[PDB]
Amino acid sequence: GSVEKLTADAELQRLKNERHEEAELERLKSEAADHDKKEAERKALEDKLADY
Amino acid sequence: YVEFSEECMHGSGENYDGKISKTMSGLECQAWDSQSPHAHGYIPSKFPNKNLKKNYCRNPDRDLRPWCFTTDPNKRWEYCDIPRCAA
Repeated sequence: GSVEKLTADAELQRLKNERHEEAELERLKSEAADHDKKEAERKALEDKLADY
Repeated sequence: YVEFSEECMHGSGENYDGKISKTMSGLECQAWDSQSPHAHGYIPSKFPNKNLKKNYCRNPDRDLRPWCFTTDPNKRWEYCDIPRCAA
């Protein structure tokens, strides 16, 4: 926690899941500003595209 | 790194420790041990073997490529593109 790095791997793994839920939440965050862009025609398909 | 530099990296940047504190988009990287408005769960006290120092861009989770937090209210964090080995 502060002086020990015990169980770091597990905490790190969970942090990865945290970043995933956060970064992907940011997508929705942006979509909150303008829903037209988000759900209607092009922007979603473009912005997202393909990563994996 | 500079205008004229063809340095060779290992491949995934996972084992790379450069003095890069900026993103490709001009955005300044947030300091690791500094508690910025952008909360971070990656405490260096739990990762002393990851060389979490200053505000350099590194790969602490062994991700596809290195990444760092940003001191910009619109971008919590971003990935860093570093030359990969083709040989």
